[PDB]
Amino acid sequence: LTRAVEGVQYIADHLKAEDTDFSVKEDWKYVAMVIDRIFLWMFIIVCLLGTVGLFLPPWLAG
Amino acid sequence: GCGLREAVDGVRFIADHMRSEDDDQSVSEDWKYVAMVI
Amino acid sequence: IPCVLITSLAILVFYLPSDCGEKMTLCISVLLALTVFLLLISKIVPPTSLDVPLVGKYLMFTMVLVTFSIVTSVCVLNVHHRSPTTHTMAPWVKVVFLEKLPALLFMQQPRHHGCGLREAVDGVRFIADHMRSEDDDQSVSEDWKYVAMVI
Amino acid sequence: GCGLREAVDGVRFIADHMRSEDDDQSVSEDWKYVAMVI
Amino acid sequence: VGKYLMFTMVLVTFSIVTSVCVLNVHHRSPTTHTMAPWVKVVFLEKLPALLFMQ
Ligand SMILES: CCCCCCCC
Repeated sequence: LTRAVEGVQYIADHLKAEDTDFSVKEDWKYVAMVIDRIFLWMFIIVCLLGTVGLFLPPWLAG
Repeated sequence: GCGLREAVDGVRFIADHMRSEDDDQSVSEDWKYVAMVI
Repeated sequence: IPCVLITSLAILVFYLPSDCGEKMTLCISVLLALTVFLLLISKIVPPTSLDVPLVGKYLMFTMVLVTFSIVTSVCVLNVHHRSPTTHTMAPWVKVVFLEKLPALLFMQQPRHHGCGLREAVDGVRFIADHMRSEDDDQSVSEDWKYVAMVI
Repeated sequence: GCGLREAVDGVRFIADHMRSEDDDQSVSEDWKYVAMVI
Repeated sequence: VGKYLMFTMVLVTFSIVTSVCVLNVHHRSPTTHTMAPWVKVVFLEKLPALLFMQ
């Protein structure tokens, strides 16, 4: 019947729209992940460099 | 016969249920947006 | 006795499930408590370097263990929240963590498992395919959770 | 025709999937109840 | 008072251990665990009755 086909079409369209929105949300999650990774690299570099260039002299004196 | 009407009724109920869920989600998102604005 | 009570909790982090969202609270609290008691002892004993107290050595060893546990818990949480839309499970990860290590640790992954008519058929097919893809994604997420549990 | 059979199979798959999901949810609720009792 | 505080501290440590175990039981599912029949028999039938859980 017309009601059945209309309902099935609406359900399919609703699922498609939800999928599209979920895709954009996953994109935002991936962007946050990338920002976190780049700052992980930077902070590891800074931490090691500082801990080797500011606690090296204490061994030189002691 | 009766099966066709029963199935049409079930499909109509499913569609109405999904419409109601969509409206509820929309209003919840409106409340979230108000919180962000404040 | 306070130190013994605090040390008894240093291992509970590895039994806490990753979904409860409270591993960091526990392990960080344990580390901070141990450090506080180490500082109190340091205030009680003389500041000499001829030897270390045994209790101080024990507290130091426990603190190092708990720092290691914090790093491991961060890694386990990272593994737990992985999905097919951000990571791909290497085949060796499967081979090892889902098959071999579980057997060694006695765990056993359970592994649970007129145009209107044509338009309706297309819509039903789309719904079925959509649910199939969702099921596959859920299965992979469950695999990532299981790998975290094994670690 | 072929489309009718494809739609029938899709509907059957959907029903079976939801049935399995209900079973899994039931087991999860059993575990939750056990924790509550303890 | 010191004795009472020490006793309560031991009890609270026990409660933390029990809370970790309870949380572990709560977050179980067929995808990763299987409920043994005796667990069903005890914790869903007998113990709930003794506690008036219903
Ligand atoms: C006619 C198929 C309807 C399926 C609805 C699924 C809702 C999660």
